[PDB]
Amino acid sequence: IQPTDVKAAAMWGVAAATGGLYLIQPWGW
Amino acid sequence: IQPTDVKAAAMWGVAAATGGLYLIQPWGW
Amino acid sequence: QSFIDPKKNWFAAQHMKAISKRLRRFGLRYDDLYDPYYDLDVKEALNRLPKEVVDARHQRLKRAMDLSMKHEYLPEDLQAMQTPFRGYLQEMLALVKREKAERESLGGLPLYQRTIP
Amino acid sequence: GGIFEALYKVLMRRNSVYVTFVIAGAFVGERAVDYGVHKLWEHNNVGKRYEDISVLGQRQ
Amino acid sequence: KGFVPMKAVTYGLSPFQQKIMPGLWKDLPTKIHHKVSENWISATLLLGPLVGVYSYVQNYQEKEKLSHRY
Amino acid sequence: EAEHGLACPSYPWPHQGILSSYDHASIRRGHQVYTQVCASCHSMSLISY
Amino acid sequence: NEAAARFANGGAYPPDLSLITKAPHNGQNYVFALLTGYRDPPAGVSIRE
Amino acid sequence: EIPATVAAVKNPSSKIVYDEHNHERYPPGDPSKRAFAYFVLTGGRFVYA
Amino acid sequence: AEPEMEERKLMGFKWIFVLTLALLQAGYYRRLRWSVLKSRKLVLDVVN
Amino acid sequence: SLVRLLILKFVLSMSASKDVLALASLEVDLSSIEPGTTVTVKWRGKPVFIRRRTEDDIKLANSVDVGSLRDPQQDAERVKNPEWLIVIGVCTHLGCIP
Amino acid sequence: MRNQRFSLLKQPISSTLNQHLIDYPTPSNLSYWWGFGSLAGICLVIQIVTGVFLAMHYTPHVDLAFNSVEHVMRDVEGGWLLRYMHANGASMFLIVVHLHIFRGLYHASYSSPREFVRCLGVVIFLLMIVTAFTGYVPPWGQMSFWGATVITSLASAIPVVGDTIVTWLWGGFSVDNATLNRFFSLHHLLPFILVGASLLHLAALHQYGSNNPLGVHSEMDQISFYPYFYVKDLVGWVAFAIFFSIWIFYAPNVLGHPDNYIPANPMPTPPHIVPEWYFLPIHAILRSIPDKSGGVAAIAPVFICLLALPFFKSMYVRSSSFRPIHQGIFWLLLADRLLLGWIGCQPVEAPFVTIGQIPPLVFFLFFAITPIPGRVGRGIPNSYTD
Amino acid sequence: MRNQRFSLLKQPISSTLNQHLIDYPTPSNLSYWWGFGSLAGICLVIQIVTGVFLAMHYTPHVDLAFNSVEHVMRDVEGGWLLRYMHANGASMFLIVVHLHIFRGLYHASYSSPREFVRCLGVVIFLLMIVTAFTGYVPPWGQMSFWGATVITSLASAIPVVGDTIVTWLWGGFSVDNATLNRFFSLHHLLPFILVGASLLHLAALHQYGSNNPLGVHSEMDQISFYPYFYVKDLVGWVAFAIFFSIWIFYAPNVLGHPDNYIPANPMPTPPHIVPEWYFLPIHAILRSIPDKSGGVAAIAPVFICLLALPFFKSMYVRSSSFRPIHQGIFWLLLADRLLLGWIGCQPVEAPFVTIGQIPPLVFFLFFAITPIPGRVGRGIPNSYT
Ligand code: HEM
Ligand code: HEM
Ligand code: HEM
Ligand code: HEM
Ligand SMILES: COC(=O)N(OC)c1ccccc1COc1ccn(-c2ccc(Cl)cc2)n1
Ligand SMILES: COC(=O)N(OC)c1ccccc1COc1ccn(-c2ccc(Cl)cc2)n1
Ligand code: FES
Repeated sequence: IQPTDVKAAAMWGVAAATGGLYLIQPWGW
Repeated sequence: IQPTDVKAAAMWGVAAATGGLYLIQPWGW
Repeated sequence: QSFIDPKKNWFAAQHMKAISKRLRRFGLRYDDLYDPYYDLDVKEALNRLPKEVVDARHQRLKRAMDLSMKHEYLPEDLQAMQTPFRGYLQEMLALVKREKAERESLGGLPLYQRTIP
Repeated sequence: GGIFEALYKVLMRRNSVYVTFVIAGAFVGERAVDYGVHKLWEHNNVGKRYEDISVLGQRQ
Repeated sequence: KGFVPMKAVTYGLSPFQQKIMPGLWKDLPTKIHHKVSENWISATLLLGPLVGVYSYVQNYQEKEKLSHRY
Repeated sequence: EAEHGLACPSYPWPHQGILSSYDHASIRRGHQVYTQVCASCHSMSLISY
Repeated sequence: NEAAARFANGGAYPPDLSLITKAPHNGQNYVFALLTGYRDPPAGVSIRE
Repeated sequence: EIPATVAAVKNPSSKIVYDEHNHERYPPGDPSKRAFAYFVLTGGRFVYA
Repeated sequence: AEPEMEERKLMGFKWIFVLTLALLQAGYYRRLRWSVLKSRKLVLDVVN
Repeated sequence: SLVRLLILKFVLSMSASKDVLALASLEVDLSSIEPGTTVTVKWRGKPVFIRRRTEDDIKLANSVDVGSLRDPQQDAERVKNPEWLIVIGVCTHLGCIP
Repeated sequence: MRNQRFSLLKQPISSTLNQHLIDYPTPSNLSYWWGFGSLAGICLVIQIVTGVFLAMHYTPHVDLAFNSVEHVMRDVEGGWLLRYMHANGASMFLIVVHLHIFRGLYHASYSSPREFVRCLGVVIFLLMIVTAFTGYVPPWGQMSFWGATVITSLASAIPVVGDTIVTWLWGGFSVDNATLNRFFSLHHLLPFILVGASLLHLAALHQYGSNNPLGVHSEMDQISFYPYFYVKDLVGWVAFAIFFSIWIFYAPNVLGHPDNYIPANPMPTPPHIVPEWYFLPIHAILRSIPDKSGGVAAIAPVFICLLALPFFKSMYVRSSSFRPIHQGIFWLLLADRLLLGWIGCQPVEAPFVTIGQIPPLVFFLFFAITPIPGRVGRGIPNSYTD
Repeated sequence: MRNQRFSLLKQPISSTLNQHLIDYPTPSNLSYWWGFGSLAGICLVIQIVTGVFLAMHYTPHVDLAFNSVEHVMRDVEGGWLLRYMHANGASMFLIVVHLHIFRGLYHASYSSPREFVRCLGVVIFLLMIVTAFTGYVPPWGQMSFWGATVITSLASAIPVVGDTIVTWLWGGFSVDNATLNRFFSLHHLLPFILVGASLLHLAALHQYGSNNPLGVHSEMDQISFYPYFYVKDLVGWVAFAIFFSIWIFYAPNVLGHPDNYIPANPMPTPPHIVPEWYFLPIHAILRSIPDKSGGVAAIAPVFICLLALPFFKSMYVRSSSFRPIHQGIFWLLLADRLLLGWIGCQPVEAPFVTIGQIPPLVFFLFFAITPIPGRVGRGIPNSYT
């Protein structure tokens, strides 16, 4: 409801990591 | 009409004698 | 608590007469400093008050904005007739806030919202 | 006090003459002040100019 | 947005009926005493910690200079 | 105490003042001290003739 | 060049003097007091050759 | 007790008192200082030109 | 180092003097436009 | 993909040029000085520091606490000579020559 | 609309100028502390006009940059006036904005409904710092080289992508001609972003109007901007131009360093590296931490506790005239930002290591002891009541 | 206002973007000729972004300028893409604006109530010409020197002041390092004036809205900008980026001159001095007058008869769809501006001296035979009835 709001909302945190290394490959860190 | 004519003329003789007042500069007078 | 009551503490009975001195010279009350633009709940407490009580507030505020443009104070005849700390607003504002804490624990949309600037 | 009505008597009931007086009065005033700075300067410094060099013409 | 309904009476004079300049040098002894007997705890809080720190540094540097001399 | 030097005093130069000028006969003499004592090991390179 | 200038002077470089009164602090009283300031060292200081 | 703003619309008195803490008034029966006020504002409009 | 010092001290005396005349005009112009407000009388009805 | 190509092409042109990278490794020489003094010589765009420290410097130098170091390592490995020390003259802190 | 025309200022071609610059309603008791905002928009126009004419004679190359600035001072007609107006004019732009900010802290101008006006001005203060720093490198003297080395190498303490940050900012392995050429291109660009962020910062104030010295609701006594606050802003633009002319004609080098008249040499270091006077408080906080990665992490909480002032709430009194305790804390913070500026031009030694660690702590105790009067203060009308 | 909030796009922080870029009412029959105006605002942003990165590697000095442009092409990562996007991108910015202007002449978009929209765009066309000319000098080749000599000396035919104008523009007695340094400073400045004059040109159109292909009052059938004219403007930004990519990757030097690859030598003259293709029509009018002071005085009546089109009145029909005679004059003017561009790259000889004197006359007979249909045409409803 409100759990499914965040249980969705933290995988856009991760859709954004599939995206955050998609072009830059930030390497050393 | 006829006032705005002459009243166009009085400050039309200002430019003439206001740009005749910033470049060539007889300055004693 | 125990550090703000002026009839027990000594340094709260000198903070009290410092604001009382500074309010009398403009002829203001302490509740005139509450802005309906700062807190949207103060806007609602003033719509539930009688018209004659809100009109005296608008006239004390105009007399004081006139004294500070001219860089002067009230004359000392009128300064002995002033009552700061005589309130008109605190009880109606506590009632509006108590009704809002009940509409949130029980579900229900807010009655007025702030515009996003 | 009679010069104060008489100076407004003649010139500015008009708005192009007025712009003559502020432009042409900007000149007599700029030359009245450039003249006084240029004479207080050469009175504080006597014997220190370039034409006061005793050996000017003769280097050889 | 900008309306407060009001009730008042105002009177006003013309600019060319008053004295514009002489109200500056009017009671300057009285004007000075009002500003400095009301703003003397706001200058004891601005210059106080600066005069006292400059005194500490000049005393510290005058005792490690006389301890290095032979 | 000898790490930044000794402090120099203040001399009343003839060009110090709000309406004071250069002494042009002393500029004339100082170019002659430069060109005979100083120019053998120092350059100026910004000043023309 | 700068390399031939240090070689004729013991490694040290004599600077450019066209802005030397602006380049140190108190630059007019410093150049006067330096040129007329060569003294004898105090007791305990030794100088290189 | 009548309101002060009500007792002022009902009594048009011809003896008006202004606020005289910053400006004093020229007593009634004096000419207007309009020509003096123009000539002070000209000698600054000389300067901005 | 400073070959401009005489052209500079003579231009700065001309314009600090001329600008302290425009400061006397602008303080008269300010106190003339503000005198109707600074001397007005106002009656209001409120007491305390 | 079009936003991917453009942003990388604008940001990679600021990195380092092919002529800057061609001047990044070479071989240069020094001269002699006496034990305990200082003279530097240039390599690419920065100096090469210098020490041949004396016999009084064999003390107050290496036998100080190893556990009080910001990074603990023996003096014997930074030196390659028992009395010389000459290594690239830029401080690891902020790029300043001290 | 109406059926035929009237005053020409109420026409669509001049409505945005009429209702925002002529007829705009203003509180009638505004003092001269409300004058430093138009004074800062004049200082920005002076820097743009003077710099556009300076860039017609400047060469961004390491072999030619120092000699292009002496060519302006010596061979260009009036060129010494063009440089001294621009070097000293960046000090006037920072004096005026520093007195602007301390007005807003005394009268609590960040409060509701004016949070977006405060946060758009913290962005403006960040664009001013980057522009003045990046422009101090083009003269290419000994302080334009050893100041760009001390600051750009401070990003080498960031975790493990930070060694790739500094060699991408530099364009190489050191500060050199790749760095001087890109610092010039960014310096023509950033003043024009600063212009668009100042017009945006003024549209946010014309949604609610201005605050006043009493702190109250003011819609019952308001006058128009023209002529009343135009003629008292004009007294401020003439008193400013006198003060600015004693820095161009009679003391043009007092506010600088002599070391920027030596051409840049990367082999020796100057004895003392000191910035301009307006960077001295953040330079003393940055050198107060004995760890370097904790020094960059003490500059970012300066701009975080500034951006998070207007979001604490419970404070119905705004002005410090009626608040006697927070008024004494204002004069005790101003004595600390002037003591942090003194420390930032001293050697890093005793005793300036202890006197430079306590004022960074006192500077951060101002933003934590504001909200506690937001709790103890709201129980005043229930105790002092008569 | 309302008592509580609703859609966040109707909040004050995003009202100016909502009512002018999303909910703005648009005529429903606009064709693809109404798409070249947002395409020209993308071409201006490409020139600003590409030029800011080009200026991090360029040196404005006569001993160093030609070799800084070859250093970008050879040693900077992707630097050949940064130059070819900027040199060919100035040709795309002029193709798009030329098709924009000929839309407004066909459908008579300068007419009432839209006179200030036309006159703000004649100022934009003047700032574009000065910016492209002043920027063609920084590479400092043989055509960057002998084109700045032919144009700046053309002000030496203005009466008594004249020869004081050219030596103040030059900074000396010829084109040299004082001229290359001040042409660089003005070239960073003038694109940012061009930005502020384009936002002002759009506030004048959002006071009355847009014209339509029929020319009529259109307030009874109007839809919103999003999504309808956003998704058909997006078809135009992708068809443009294909056409722009056949000029960067497969033909990057077709639209230039080879003589700008020789470094600048003031002792010899090139055999033929020809400008870029988008300056060729005004270059043929300027060389058509056999007097030089009458050549500068034929360029200023090009920008006077442009600025004085929307002030002739009596024309109630706008669109050329319903006007069969003025429609045939439109296609006969377009054939003349393409014939004046051909003449401007030919030698000054026979027969191109007669064929280059008649099309400057036919070009000026378009702006005098417009208002005569503004008189003969308004007696049509009393005859054909
Ligand atoms: C380029 C720099 C700036 C410009 C041009 C500018 C401009 C202005 C102007 C013209 C005003 C009008 C009212 C007044 O003068 O008081 C104003 C108000 C204001 N400014 Fe700025 N400002 C700048 C920087 C800043 C900064 C750095 C801050 C804060 C961190 C700030 C915060 C404010 C606030 C809070 C107000 C409203 C205060 C009130 O109305 O009482 N501004 N600004
Ligand atoms: C379009 C805007 C600007 C341009 C084109 C410009 C141009 C220049 C140029 C060419 C120089 C080098 C010449 C010299 O050393 O005097 C310079 C230096 C400098 N600029 Fe700017 N400038 C602009 C705006 C600004 C602004 C807005 C600021 C400050 C907020 C600023 C701060 C500085 C400073 C501090 C220097 C150092 C001058 C010195 O100390 O010698 N500039 N600028
Ligand atoms: C802030 C904006 C701009 C900057 C900083 C800038 C910068 C530059 C620079 C550094 C060059 C020389 C490098 C080279 O030759 O490729 C150049 C050339 C040029 N610029 Fe720009 N530019 C800007 C905007 C524009 C605009 C808006 C236009 C056209 C309307 C334009 C037209 C040109 C042209 C035609 C060249 C000649 C390139 C060639 O033919 O080789 N520039 N620009
Ligand atoms: C930097 C260059 C320009 C930009 C960014 C620009 C932008 C725009 C935009 C976005 C529109 C609305 C969309 C459209 O109708 O296609 C428009 C319309 C218009 N523009 Fe431009 N324009 C530019 C140059 C010009 C020029 C050079 C002229 C004329 C000499 C002009 C005159 C017009 C006219 C008459 C309209 C009328 C709209 C209609 O007919 O419905 N513009 N402009
Ligand atoms: C006018 O510039 C100088 O005075 N510069 O720069 C050559 C100088 C000269 C010598 C020493 C130090 C500096 C710089 O001092 C500081 C102190 C803090 N910042 C800073 C800069 C940018 C950012 Cl984002 C954040 C913080 N800079
Ligand atoms: C991209 O630039 C070139 O192609 N340039 O310039 C180096 C060039 C090269 C060779 C020959 C001629 C030119 C210039 O051709 C023209 C023709 C008319 N104008 C013009 C320019 C400015 C103004 Cl205000 C008014 C008219 N310019
Ligand atoms: S090396 Fe010690 S600070 Fe840079």
